[PDB]
Amino acid sequence: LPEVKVEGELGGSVTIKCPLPEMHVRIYLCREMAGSGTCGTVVSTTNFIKAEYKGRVTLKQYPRKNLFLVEVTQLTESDSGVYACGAGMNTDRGKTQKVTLNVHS
Amino acid sequence: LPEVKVEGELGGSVTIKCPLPEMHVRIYLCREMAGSGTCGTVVSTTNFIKAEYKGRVTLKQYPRKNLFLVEVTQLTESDSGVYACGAGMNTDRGKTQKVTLNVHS
Amino acid sequence: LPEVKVEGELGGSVTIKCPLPEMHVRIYLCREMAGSGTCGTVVSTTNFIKAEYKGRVTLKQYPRKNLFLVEVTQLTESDSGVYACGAGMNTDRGKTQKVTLNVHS
Amino acid sequence: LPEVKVEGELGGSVTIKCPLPEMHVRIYLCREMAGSGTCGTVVSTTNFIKAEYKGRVTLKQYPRKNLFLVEVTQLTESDSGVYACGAGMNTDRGKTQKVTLNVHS
Amino acid sequence: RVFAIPPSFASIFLTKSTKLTCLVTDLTTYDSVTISWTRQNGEAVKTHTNISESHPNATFSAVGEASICEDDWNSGERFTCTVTHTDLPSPLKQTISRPKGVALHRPDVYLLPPAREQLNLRESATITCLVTGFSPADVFVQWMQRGQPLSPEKYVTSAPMPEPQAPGRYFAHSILTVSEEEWNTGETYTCVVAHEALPNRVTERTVDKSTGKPTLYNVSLVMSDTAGT
Amino acid sequence: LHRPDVYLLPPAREQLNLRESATITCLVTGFSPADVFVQWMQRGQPLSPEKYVTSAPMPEPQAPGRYFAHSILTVSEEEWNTGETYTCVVAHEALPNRVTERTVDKSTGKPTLYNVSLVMSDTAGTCY
Amino acid sequence: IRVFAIPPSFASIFLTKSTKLTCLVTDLTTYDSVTISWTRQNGEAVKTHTNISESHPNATFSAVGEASICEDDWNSGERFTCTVTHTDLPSPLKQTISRPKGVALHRPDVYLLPPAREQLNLRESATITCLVTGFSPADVFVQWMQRGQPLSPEKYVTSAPMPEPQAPGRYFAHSILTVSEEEWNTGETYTCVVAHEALPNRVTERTVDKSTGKPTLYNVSLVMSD
Amino acid sequence: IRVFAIPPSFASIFLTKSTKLTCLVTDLTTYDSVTISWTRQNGEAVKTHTNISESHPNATFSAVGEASICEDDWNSGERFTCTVTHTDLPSPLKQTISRPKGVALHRPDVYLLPPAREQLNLRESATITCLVTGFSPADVFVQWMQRGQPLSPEKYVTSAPMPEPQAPGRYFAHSILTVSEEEWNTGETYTCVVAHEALPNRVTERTVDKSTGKPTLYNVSLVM
Ligand SMILES: *[C@@H]1O[C@H](CO)[C@@H](O[C@@H]2O[C@H](CO)[C@@H](O)[C@H](O)[C@H]2NC(C)=O)[C@H](O)[C@H]1NC(C)=O
Ligand SMILES: *[C@@H]1O[C@H](CO)[C@@H](O)[C@H](O)[C@H]1NC(C)=O
Ligand SMILES: *[C@@H]1O[C@H](CO)[C@@H](O)[C@H](O)[C@H]1NC(C)=O
Ligand SMILES: *[C@@H]1O[C@H](CO)[C@@H](O)[C@H](O)[C@H]1NC(C)=O
Ligand SMILES: *[C@@H]1O[C@H](CO)[C@@H](O)[C@H](O)[C@H]1NC(C)=O
Repeated sequence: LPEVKVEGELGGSVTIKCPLPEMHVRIYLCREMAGSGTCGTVVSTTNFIKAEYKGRVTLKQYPRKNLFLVEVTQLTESDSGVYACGAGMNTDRGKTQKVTLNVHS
Repeated sequence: LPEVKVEGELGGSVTIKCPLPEMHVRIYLCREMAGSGTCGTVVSTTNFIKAEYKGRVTLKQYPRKNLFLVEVTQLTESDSGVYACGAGMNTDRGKTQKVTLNVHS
Repeated sequence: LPEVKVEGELGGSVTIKCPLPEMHVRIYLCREMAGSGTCGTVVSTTNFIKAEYKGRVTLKQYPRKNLFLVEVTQLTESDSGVYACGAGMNTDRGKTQKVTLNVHS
Repeated sequence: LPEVKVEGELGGSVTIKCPLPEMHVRIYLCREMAGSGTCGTVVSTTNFIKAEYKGRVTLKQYPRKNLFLVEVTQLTESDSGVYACGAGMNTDRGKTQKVTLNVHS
Repeated sequence: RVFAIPPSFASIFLTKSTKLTCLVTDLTTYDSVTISWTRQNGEAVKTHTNISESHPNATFSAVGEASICEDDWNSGERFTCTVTHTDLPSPLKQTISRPKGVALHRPDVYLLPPAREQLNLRESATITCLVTGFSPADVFVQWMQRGQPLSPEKYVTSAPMPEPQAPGRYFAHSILTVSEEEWNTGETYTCVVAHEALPNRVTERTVDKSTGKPTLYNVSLVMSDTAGT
Repeated sequence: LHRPDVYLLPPAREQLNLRESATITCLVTGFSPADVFVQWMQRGQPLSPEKYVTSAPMPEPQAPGRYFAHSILTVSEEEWNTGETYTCVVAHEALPNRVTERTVDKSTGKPTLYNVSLVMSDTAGTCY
Repeated sequence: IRVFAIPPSFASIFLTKSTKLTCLVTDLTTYDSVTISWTRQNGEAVKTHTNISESHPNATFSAVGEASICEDDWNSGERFTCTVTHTDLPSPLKQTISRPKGVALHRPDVYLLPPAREQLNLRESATITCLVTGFSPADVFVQWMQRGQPLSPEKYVTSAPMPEPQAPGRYFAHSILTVSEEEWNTGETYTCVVAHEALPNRVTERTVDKSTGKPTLYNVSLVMSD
Repeated sequence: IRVFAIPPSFASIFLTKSTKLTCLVTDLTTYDSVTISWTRQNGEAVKTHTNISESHPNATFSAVGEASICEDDWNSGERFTCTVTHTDLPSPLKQTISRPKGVALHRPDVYLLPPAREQLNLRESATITCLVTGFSPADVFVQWMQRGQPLSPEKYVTSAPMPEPQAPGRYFAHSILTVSEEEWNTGETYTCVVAHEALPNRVTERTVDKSTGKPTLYNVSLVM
């Protein structure tokens, strides 16, 4: 529901801030493909980093402020869309928070 | 049928004016989700305050001018849609009056 | 997904850069007709050069940097649209990369 | 199509005569349950003898007169119905010959 | 007298950490108290730590837990919490030995979905788990979803009660309240039953929106004015 | 102080597969202050008290002042070929008519098919 | 002259619920006056062994020890040794067994797959699979129940844990079962239950029947001039 | 003294098209200048035995003898003999390996199954399962080809042939391919080609796509 819509620059890295809920073990940062109404998991606690994002992203969870932070290293035009983050086995029925990304170059 | 088109500001509080009918005990201020044609009760006389609105809303009824007033404290972007108010056990059959809300910030 | 947005001049020649994948033998540079949702193969490894492009285009594959280069000699207003390149028997279900072309005269 | 209308006596044994075709490996003596339009295989060359008929039936094939003979030892009221024999993977789409059985006691 | 709660099935199954607890009640608050657990065989028993607080109404309370292996309790050997008080020199014996004999009546578990007469109201969807037929009267129902047990506080359950039919049976109940929207969006909300006569001591059933027979539509549209009424 | 909401549920689908009996549940919630009891009548004739088992008023999970109670009843499986509708009832002081008879039958419940047959005509104005 | 020691096994612990530990002695001549005893991590007294086994087919002696332990001390990682004093060997043979730990503990995921229809045409039998994936460590248990009564173990068969290509050190397993299509085309729930240590209740189960699909077929008739 | 002879396997024969047999010599010390040769039933000679295995650091010796032959000679009933000579064991060593004649032959049945709906709900990955059942003897070679090009052999896992529970002498096997859900939802087609020495052409292929098995939903009827 809230939109951090965190921005950034080409290259470097950008940190995505998403809420870390309780009583939900699987935490993911799905990418809203918005093609045929389907969202593809970019990263998860079950250990699945999409091939296009392999070796460039990480997910660290620490229940200090009830927040989990995901960092995206490097940047490409492709990295300029919506990455709804959420929890639960069903990826399309979570998406607790919505965010937007772009490129400044 | 009637629309208050009530307006307010971010923060503070805003009062929603809706008609208080007779021969109808359950009085609610449903929120028109307008997703799959379903409206979710925000508050009711049966005592049900949605979790997202817990501790921020109240409903006071007084048949002086045949009016019941509902106050929403605080404000968020989420609080900027349609809140049809009505009566009767069925919720998606009442919606006697329709109203709209927004944010000025 | 990626767009070269290649640009050129009337006459001369322009080189289209497209990725050369593995485990896919047929490599084509289809032209997005976008008329009745159909894409017509301009060139292929199976040896099919469209009549309008006969004797003006070539396709050379060399897995050095996992790239195959296609050169278009001469230029006409007609040569100013989208030429999605891809692999596989189904031409409409490939189009791995999309590109655009124009004329400067 | 043809009906042997084979007859027998309670106890003892009765031999069912069915044609042995060529270019068809699976040979079965299905029992026409005629309940929900389904026929259950009693015996087959793939080695499946129904539990109710376990240890009481056998199937011997010998292309002398293009005939395979199936013997049923013992007899029960249950053994008084239709046993269509045929070939092919689909049991319901074979049933080359139909036969009937009864009990005389 | 010093109270000693025997290990119930709800305690030996919840955390899989069966322990013995004896609480001093109806006494006077004094120091120099020795609380521990004794063994009939005489083997060493670890003294339970974490002494309780003092009742403001002039009552003594002492609590503790000792880790044991559940096979010893299941075998039937007794447990005694020996509490010695300065004002009561006579030691108190609390025989905590499980009763022998188990009734032969596995429980049958049935589920019931929320009534549509409540769904249209869009207030809450109440799901019930009708644990029925368990003997002896011991059952530990728990509601779980998303792969973890939902905080038991969200749900309520009832104690075993007799039937007017057959000698030796017990029934139970459970209610889980979830907003209609969440119920309609998804969520299975399975129910579990922990009775000590099950093949694996655990049995569970599950329901959702589409748990019923698929319904077909026999639409018969007619555009001819001549045809029809 | 609110109207005591009441509901009734039919026997489970998988319950009708052992051929022994069936249970019907009448759920009573609300009724603040807690003053209810249920009598299960059929065809206007009250049933024996040994059949229905009401237990107690219990506070709702979140209870400012509300409460709730549950009451079931046992029947025979083979009697459901006719239904008999096994009516339930509740009583409370915060009710204008102090009775809310609630009853269900095999016929009432989830429809397993929807045979819609809409027709179009230019002579339906009167809807004889 | 080697002695094989069996630490307590998850399968036996979950099935019999009578946790036992036993080490057997091999490559020993058919002699007597040989005693076998068990020792704990502190080498304490144990229970007397029973059920003495018979000699191997190749004319060599065999024996098995018996004792009882508890999970609360087995899971600590402490060692366990059985003392065997063979007459021929002056030095007694001692074998140490312990409980490993520190592996990841994700929950197994269970899926059931109904039989394919091209198998449901020859009308002899059908096979049902119960795929357990993404679980660590090994030692998981699977059995099949039909309306409460467990199936005879001679009917179904189970695989063995094997690694996952797309997961570091996370295992994977199969399990199938054959029932006559005649029984299948009438009705049964055919529950598959998995027993793993990482599960919150250590037991989960998922069941499937023939009527688990059929997503609301629809029949429309455009009646006109008829 | 332990020398192992490995008869060629049908899986290896079909995988390499270069049928080979190995005479492995073990249980000896790491001694060089060894002599190993393969000979036929009548005592003829074979090609050179190149690529001798290296010695192992655990006080064990390894040697391999390779004899390039065709398949008809091996499968015609002709028997091979391995010759091993060493300083520790000057006595010649002979080993005989051939086809185990006297076994019935049956053709497998292949059933290809789509991923579970619940697994698809995760919107992450998917596993296609190939079930080969009823084949005797136990020498089946399973491979996966997406678009005529075989997928990396490290992408799928195949099971050893375990005896069929109800059918004595017959066996069954499983093969699972883990793919990305996105690919499966785009209509990507996968097939399970299985090779057995009882199939008519010794080859059999079964395929599966997202639309395979889906039932009919609408039954429009135009009545006039
Ligand atoms: C029946 O309906 C189909 C679908 O609308 C028509 O198919 C279209 O035909 C036009 C040309 O007439 C094409 O431009 C479209 O691409 C077609 N649709 C598709 C999905 O390919 C068809 O023409 C209609 N039949 C008649 C006789 O008009
Ligand atoms: C479908 O409708 C026709 C016409 O009313 C009717 O004859 C038929 O029985 C219906 N089928 C079902 C399954 O109800
Ligand atoms: C379906 O509706 C038609 C029209 O009313 C009717 O003739 C038919 O009998 C119905 N079918 C069933 C099964 O009720
Ligand atoms: C399908 O529709 C046709 C036309 O109304 C009807 O004759 C037929 O009975 C229907 N089938 C079912 C199963 O209802
Ligand atoms: C489909 O429609 C045909 C024609 O009306 C009808 O005969 C058939 O029964 C229908 N199918 C089903 C499953 O009802």
